[PDB]
Amino acid sequence: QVQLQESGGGLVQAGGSLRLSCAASGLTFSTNGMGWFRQAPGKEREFVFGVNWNGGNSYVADSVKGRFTISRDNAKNTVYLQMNSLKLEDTAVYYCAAKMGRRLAVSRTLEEYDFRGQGTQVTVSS
Amino acid sequence: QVQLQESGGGLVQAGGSLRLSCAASGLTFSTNGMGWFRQAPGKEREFVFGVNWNGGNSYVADSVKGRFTISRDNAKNTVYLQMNSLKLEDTAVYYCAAKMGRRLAVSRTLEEYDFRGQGTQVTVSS
Amino acid sequence: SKPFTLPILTLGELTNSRFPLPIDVLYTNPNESAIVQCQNGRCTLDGELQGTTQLLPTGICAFRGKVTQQVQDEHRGTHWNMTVTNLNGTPFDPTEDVPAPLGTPDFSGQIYGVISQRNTNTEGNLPANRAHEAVIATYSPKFTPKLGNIQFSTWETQDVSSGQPTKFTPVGLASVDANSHFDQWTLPSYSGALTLNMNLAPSVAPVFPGECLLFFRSFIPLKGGYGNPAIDCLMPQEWVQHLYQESAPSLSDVALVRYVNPETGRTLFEAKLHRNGFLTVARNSAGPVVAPTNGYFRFDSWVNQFYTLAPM
Amino acid sequence: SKPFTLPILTLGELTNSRFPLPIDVLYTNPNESAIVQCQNGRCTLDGELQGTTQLLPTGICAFRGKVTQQVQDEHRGTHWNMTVTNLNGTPFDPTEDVPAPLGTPDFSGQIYGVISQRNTNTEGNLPANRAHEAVIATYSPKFTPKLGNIQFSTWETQDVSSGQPTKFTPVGLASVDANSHFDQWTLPSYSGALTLNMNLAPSVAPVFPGECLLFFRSFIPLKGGYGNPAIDCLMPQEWVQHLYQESAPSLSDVALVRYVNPETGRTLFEAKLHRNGFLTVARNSAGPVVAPTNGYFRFDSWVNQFYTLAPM
Repeated sequence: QVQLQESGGGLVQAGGSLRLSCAASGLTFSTNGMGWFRQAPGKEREFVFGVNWNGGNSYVADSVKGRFTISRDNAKNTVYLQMNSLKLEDTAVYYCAAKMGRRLAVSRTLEEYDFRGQGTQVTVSS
Repeated sequence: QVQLQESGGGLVQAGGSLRLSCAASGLTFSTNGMGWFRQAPGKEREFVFGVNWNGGNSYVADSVKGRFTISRDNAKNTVYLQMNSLKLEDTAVYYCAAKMGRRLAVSRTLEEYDFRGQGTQVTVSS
Repeated sequence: SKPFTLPILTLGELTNSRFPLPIDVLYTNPNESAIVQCQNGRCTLDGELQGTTQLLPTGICAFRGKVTQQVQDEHRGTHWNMTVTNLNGTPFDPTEDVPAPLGTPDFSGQIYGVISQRNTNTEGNLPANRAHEAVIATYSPKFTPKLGNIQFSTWETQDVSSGQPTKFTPVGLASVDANSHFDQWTLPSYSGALTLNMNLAPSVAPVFPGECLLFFRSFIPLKGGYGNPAIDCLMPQEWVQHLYQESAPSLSDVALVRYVNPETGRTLFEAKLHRNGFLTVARNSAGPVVAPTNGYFRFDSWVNQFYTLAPM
Repeated sequence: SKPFTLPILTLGELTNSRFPLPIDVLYTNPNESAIVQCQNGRCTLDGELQGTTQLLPTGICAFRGKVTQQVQDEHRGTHWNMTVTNLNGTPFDPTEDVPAPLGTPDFSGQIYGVISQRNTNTEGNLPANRAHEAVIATYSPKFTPKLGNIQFSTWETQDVSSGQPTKFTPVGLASVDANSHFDQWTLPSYSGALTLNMNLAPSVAPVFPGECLLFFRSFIPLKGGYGNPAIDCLMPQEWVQHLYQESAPSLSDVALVRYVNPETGRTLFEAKLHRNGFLTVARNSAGPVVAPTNGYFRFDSWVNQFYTLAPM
């Protein structure tokens, strides 16, 4: 009964911003780790941003470090990927993944997670 | 830690002048109201001169109008009671009080104020 | 004791106390999870101004001061540092017991307006002038008005003069995009991100079950992009001005008021006007309150906190 | 493939993970018929905190919140309701997937401690305070921490304030008499008696015949009366803390560890440290394990479940 649902994606120009949302049911983000991956056609998947249960540890891909941030709304059982300055390299389907448990480590490979959503599309054009 | 400290009092002849100081800590006169009261032994408390936070409103006791004025050094967080032309009636202990808040009204009774100093003595002899 | 009153003003004669705009609608939003602790438009019922609240409609979200220099900044546009004074031109003393110079904006966002300058030196001994569109990012670590200086950016690349008197006239928001961080209930960090804000007007909330805050809402213009942003204030600026002049003692913690339609003489609904300066209503829905804009709130009586409002 | 390690700590440098006490002895009790399923001091060998386990030694059996009101209750003393928040002050969300706020006590009994308060409102603008001895009966129908509130009693009759921030500092037990229902292996009903506990760390038991659980035992103070009560945890708090930091992958279901005497370099006995976070030993007796308190468990190697332990 774990479902992860992404939204907030769209079409945007280089230098613009989006806020992605990942809402969960059957699972609370405050007690599990989660991560954002992205999948563009013709390219291997890439880990973007991951966080543990209490937000005390994270991993951020070097390519996005000063540009992407995360937040959470525990009441809404939702976490956000804030993409504050988008580059052409960023076009892709961004999806959400959860790994059960309260731990310190932030996994960077999809097969270590226990659940994933389908994603939401992000296109950076001009 | 609100403290109000009065100074500048002394012994002076009828027709002379003084300037009293009320310095504050824990409170800025620029954001609160303040007043001067006087207390001669064996007589009732008297309200002398009061002002609100920005000096835009004041009350001056009828007996001292034209003889007493007030000034500000909010850089020094100190206000002054300038007593030009002192009369024999004026002998007393002069003390200042502060009322929290930026308002228009100038309270004329000491129980409405929030803080008082001990005062400084003013004797008008000959 | 001087009796408490509100002015008799139609909704169309009220101005927002948090941005220089007419009030457009009364508005509720009972599901709001944010803490409501705005600092402009804050005044107790007995007339005590609080937070950064001052009396000038022209002072709301305005700054006065001096450009010191152009500065280097990642983000797009050209950037400038300016010292800010009090609105009346006297130096601002950071130790004054207020959160920030009175009128400082009280929300996170990219505030759009015009920076104008009139030089002090002198051509007929007439000073030179210039004005340009400008943006002030109140969420920025360089927004430190409680310390006496702020940053602003321009599209203009060089026509801003150092050491000259500078005025900011607020117009609206630059953007409500994700990276513009518009949140009308997040306070700026008035001294910078790592320092605590001080001397704040308190937060407001309903306490009785079934009640919610009632806001005076204005829609705020946007320099470009998509959106319909709004600024909600607790009391219009004219109430701030009238309560300050009146200095009426508050005879309880709650004044019952009635919104009346003078065309009919009838009460449309009633509301609690609370001592700290805000309204609650018994309403179970969000959105505009549809009411004749010639109507107005009338003081009815002082009531106790346990008074039960008729639902809206 | 980060290698798995335990900290190098004497027995006298270990803390109980189920009550804020030093570890006094290692302990076995192979004839225990109760199901061992404590919720504090639960951590997998790869560092996953489970049950109500959190990392603060000061959070174990602690509560943070607000007294709401005095309440009426048969039993001796005065009674008070308090809401409880998370230990860091953020509101506790009863739909969070934990059995109860982290740190909540995990056993039936009368827990003795001190309730203290520091008022939020304001005397030099210095808040008022008070503290009093208090008892929390975790077996009571009013113990509903998963629902966000609990009851406690005092001897003090009136000096506890409503609406003020409140802290419970645990000290020991009030009683181990019959009607005090001390049973360290009976879980509280975290939501109240008719509701199922949820999201529990699993029960633990030996599987290989001849083995028994090995506990880190602490004697718990008593407010009065007769008794020598003790609290047994599966792993000391420092192991919880170390495993969480290390996040080392578990290479099997069983880590063989040895208890070594650094004075001699020799192994005194060996134990199985199981993936879910508990120890078994091949021991056929109950009571303390007499070992030099300078000794400590050292990781030897990953083994399979059919490994035969040398008897103690």
